[PDB]
Amino acid sequence: SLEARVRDGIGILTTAASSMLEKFSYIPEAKASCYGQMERPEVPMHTLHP
Amino acid sequence: NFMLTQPHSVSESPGKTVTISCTRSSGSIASNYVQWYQQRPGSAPTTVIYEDNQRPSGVPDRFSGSIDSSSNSASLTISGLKTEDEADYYCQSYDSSTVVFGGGTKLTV
Amino acid sequence: LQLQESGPGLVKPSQTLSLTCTVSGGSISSSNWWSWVRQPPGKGLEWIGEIYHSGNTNYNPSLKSRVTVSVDKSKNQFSLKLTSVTAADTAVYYCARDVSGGVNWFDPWGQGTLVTV
Amino acid sequence: LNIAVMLGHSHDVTERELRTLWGPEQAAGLPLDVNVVALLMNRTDPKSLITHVCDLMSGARIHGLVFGDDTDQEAVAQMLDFISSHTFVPILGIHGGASMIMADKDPTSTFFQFGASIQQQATVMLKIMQDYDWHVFSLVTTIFPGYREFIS
Amino acid sequence: VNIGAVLSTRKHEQMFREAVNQANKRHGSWKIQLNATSVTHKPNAIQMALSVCEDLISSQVYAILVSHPPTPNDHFTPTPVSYTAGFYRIPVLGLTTRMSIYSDKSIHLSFLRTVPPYSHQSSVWFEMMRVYSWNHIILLVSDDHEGRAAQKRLETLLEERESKAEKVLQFDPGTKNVTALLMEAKELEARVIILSASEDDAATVYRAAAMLNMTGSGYVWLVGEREISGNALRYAPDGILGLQLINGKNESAHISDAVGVVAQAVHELLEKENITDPPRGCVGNTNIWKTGPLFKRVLMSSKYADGVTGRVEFNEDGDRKFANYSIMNLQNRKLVQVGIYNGTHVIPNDRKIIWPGGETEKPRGYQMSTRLKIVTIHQEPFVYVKPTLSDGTCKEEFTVNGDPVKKVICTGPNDTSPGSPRHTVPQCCYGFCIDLLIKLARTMNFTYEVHLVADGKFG
Repeated sequence: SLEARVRDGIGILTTAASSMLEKFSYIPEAKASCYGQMERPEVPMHTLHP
Repeated sequence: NFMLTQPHSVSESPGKTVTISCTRSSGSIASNYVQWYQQRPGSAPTTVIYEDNQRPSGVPDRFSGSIDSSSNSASLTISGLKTEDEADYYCQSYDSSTVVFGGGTKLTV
Repeated sequence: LQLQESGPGLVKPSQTLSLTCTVSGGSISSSNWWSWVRQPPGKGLEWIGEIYHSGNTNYNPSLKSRVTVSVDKSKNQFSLKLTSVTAADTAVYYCARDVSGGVNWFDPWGQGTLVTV
Repeated sequence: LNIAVMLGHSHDVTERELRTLWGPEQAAGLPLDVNVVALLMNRTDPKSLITHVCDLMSGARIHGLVFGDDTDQEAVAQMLDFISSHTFVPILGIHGGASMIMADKDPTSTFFQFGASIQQQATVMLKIMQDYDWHVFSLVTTIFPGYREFIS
Repeated sequence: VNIGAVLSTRKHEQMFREAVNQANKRHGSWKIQLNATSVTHKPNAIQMALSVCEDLISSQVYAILVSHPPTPNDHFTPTPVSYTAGFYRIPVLGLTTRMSIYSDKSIHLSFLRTVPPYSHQSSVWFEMMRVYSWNHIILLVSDDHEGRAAQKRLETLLEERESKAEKVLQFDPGTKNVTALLMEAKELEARVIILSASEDDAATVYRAAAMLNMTGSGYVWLVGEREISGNALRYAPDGILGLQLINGKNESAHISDAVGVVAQAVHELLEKENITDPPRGCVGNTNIWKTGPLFKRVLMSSKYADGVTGRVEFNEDGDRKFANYSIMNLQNRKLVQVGIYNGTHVIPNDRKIIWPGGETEKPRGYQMSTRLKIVTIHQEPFVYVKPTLSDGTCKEEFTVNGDPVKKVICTGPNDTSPGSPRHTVPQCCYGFCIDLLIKLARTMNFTYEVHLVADGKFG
């Protein structure tokens, strides 16, 4: 049921975040706003893709 | 097709440090590197520098080329001015269509 | 590997002028080219064209319909067949070798002539 | 952290407390502090979706999304991927709309689905056929997007 | 109707308006007529999509024309435009976007291109080796989508002749040292390279292979349309047979052809049984078109064989077929045309091709090598194996007739016991099989480099 799927998604996100924090905790903040003037996209490291 | 600018000339006292630069109008000097030719008066021109990094054997190390890659202006260094190097200096490059030369420049010591 | 241009002073107007060049100490049976940089007096330079040792040429697109360049290994010399010479042709013609390699860089040049009309 | 949630107002309509589901923990721990922001969208439209997503991103400074819709359009999945590409926020679909797996994403896109690729369906079919001892067959396929991968 | 478009600059918008005016003058509609609205490229990604959806479907458009700005991004406008235009299944038209990802009509539901994609040029490769007596290739490839697509297309097109490619070496994109792959490809027997990658990777591989004497005599290259442009035309060796396109960065002719095709299609479609109007508003209606797929189906099958860029004929997946490439050689850093491609044929011109090196011949695509590394095992009565002494030889024995036996230096392992790694001591092997090999090598005039196997199993 979707009630379990939402819990599973929140759990996987929380587990990934907690692992990253326990490893090299550098939690980046939000990406300002979707619309703006100009912003060069350059992620510092691979946040949670791998 | 484009054109390289060496306006008319340069002159300085002996022992100074001044050299003309090659400016490219269209495109950028990053792919087709330029060469500098020396033309003594009353004689056929002879090469002085090529690729701005390799030097013909026997030529003094006074000359040294460089590429700015910023405003499309290749530069040269002839520091250690003296009398015997009075000649004409030319800048030549090429592209996918033709090969072109500079205007001309004579140094006075 | 020394180049010498034949035509001493032929400056007849409204005709066909054909300077000829020969090379001593070098054989055209190589992987090089030969160019005919033209030097106007009191101004800059202007490349004309080049001919490979065997089959094909490469002229400047501007004056691409008035110059034909040929070579011959038997007599070991190359020459042009410039037609429709005008009053703007009063320039000394040279004869210079280049090196194929990976660069367009001319080898030791020729002596030059004094063909001005 | 701060994780947002979204729903399509399907037959699973509930309140904020019911949708939150968060208790003292999840299964065994994870003491990192999190919170759930419950939203609701009646109809899915490109302009409305963009506005909602990147106006919510300008508020609580979210760090994820569990967008699950109830409509039927692959363009919803494409829009979600495109939004994720230029925002650097991890998004993962769970139901209905963002649950049809697309062929290939962009090299710098973080958007993970929950369905099954064509390879898994093909291998399940082959396993069933081997199990029931049907070792002879002939597949017929009309021309349709992605039919080259299946035959190969 | 209310056909819109997205262009690059104001002058191109004026050209589009003039073209639509001329098209309407040629044929005038009954009551609805033909309008023309245009916008500009505002680079913000999200802002672009919002603006296009609002300003276009707010005006109830029928088809959108999108062009590629000269910014070296290769993705720009089409990716944001196509998703929004495919939500409602309205058909869009591409002008100068040659990327090979949009040819997969599963992510992009609605997209039509006027110029053939990169992968299609791979077909020309085959024709290049049709009339040249060439049937051995070691083609390189990148690792992005375009390289994999090109390799798959060439492999699936090479099965008609029942031939097979030699090696399919690939390198990771954006690398900095590709000497290993070139070293591996050097020790082979085929002399045709079909390198195809990005510009920076092309320059990197050119510089890496220049130091390996890979640009010598009898090494014919073959290079796509991307690896000779802007930057890679500086480091490339002489003799590469790069390709090109005739009607490339020429927006006027492409716009004229596109508007002609669109007008013909809309005039064909306007007479039908069931017709529905486009939705109004960027927001609101969330229901797809009921006539969109029919519009695409009737647009694809349009043999509008009269224009300014030649016959326009589409294909099954929504591309342009029957293009006209101009084969182009590189002689002394001066590109010159040396051929013509007109469709399933090649017509050589009156110019002599100069191959890498500088020979004027037809370099062969094969080499015999004649090294013949040979594997063998120690059975018992066929191939004896005995350890060698510290003298560079094995021994010197005799027979009943006093004829000395024949021995060879044997490169095998010494790890019979499990766990211990192989020592690769050069032991000695001789016997029946070795003598047969000696006689065979003497007869056929070649050489052997006998060496044992590692595992020691019959296979």
